[PDB]
Amino acid sequence: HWGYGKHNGPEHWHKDFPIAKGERQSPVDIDTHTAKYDPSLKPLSVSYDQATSLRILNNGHSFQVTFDDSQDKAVLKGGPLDGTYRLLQFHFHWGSLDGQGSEHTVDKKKYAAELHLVHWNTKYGDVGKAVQQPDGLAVLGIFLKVGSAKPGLQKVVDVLDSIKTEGKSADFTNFDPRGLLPESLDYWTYPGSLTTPPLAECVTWIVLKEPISVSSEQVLKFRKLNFNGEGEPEELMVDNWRPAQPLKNRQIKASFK
Ligand SMILES: CCN[C@H]1C[C@@H](C)S(=O)(=O)c2sc(S(N)(=O)=O)cc21
Ligand SMILES: [Zn+2]
Repeated sequence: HWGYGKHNGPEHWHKDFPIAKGERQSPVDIDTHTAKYDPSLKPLSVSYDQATSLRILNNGHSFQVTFDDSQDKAVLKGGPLDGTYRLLQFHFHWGSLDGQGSEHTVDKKKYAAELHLVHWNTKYGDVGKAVQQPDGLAVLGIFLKVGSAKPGLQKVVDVLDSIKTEGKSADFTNFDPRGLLPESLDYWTYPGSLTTPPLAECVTWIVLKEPISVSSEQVLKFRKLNFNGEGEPEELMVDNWRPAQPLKNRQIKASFK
C-alpha cells in the first residue's frame, strides 16, 4: 500500500506508521560543521571475505541482494558498535535525475543514489527480534556520484533486466560486496531508524564520507526498473528515497577531523 507516489508517499506514511513522527527518524542532513569529532570512536571492521550472496529481487520498492546470514560469514564490527553484526542484504535508493536520489544529505547536498548494507546484531538471534531493539541493526550507507564506472557494480547492473517488475527474483551467487566500498572507511554515525515502513527506531547509522563513482550508463539501468508487477501499467522505479527528517535531540559524531 505504501510507496513513493503522490498519494502513498512519505508524507502519508504516518497514518499507518505513527512512529514516522518519532524522535529518532532517518534519514537526516549531516551538517559537517556541527558534527562532533569523537576520538573514542574505533575504526570500522568490515569482514566480507566469506560472504555468500544468494538471490537478487525486485520487491516493488527497490531491488535487493540477499546473503546467507545463518553463520558469521560477513560481519561488521567496531566503529560505534558493540558486538557482531551480520550482513543480511544490500539495496539502493536513487533518483530520476543525477541531482537527487540519496536519502542522507551532506550540507544539504544530495547525491545520485545511496547504497545501504544492512546488518543485524547477532545477540538477538534473528532479524525479526533485532528490529524491536534500539541497537538491533547497523546500516552502512554509501553515496554514489556520477562519474567513472564502478567495475564491482557491473555484475548487478547486468542482471537487472531479469528482475524488471515487482516480485521477480534471480539466482545471484558469488557476488563480492567488497567491490562496492570506497577506499576510505571514515564515517559519521548517529542513532536512527529504518527509512521505509515500518520505520522502526532500531538502527545505528554509519554513513561513509567518501562516495563511490558510478557511470551514467550504470545509474540509467536502475531507472529502467518498474515499481509495478508484470501486466500492470508501467511506472518507472525512480525517486525511491525518503526526505531528511528532523534531527531533534541527537548529535552526529564523526570518526575523522
Ligand atoms: C522494504 C522494507 N525494508 C525494510 C525492512 C527490512 C527489509 S530491513 O532489511 O530491516 C530494512 S533496512 C531498510 S533501510 N532503507 O533503512 O536500510 C529498510 C528495511
Ligand atoms: Zn535503504
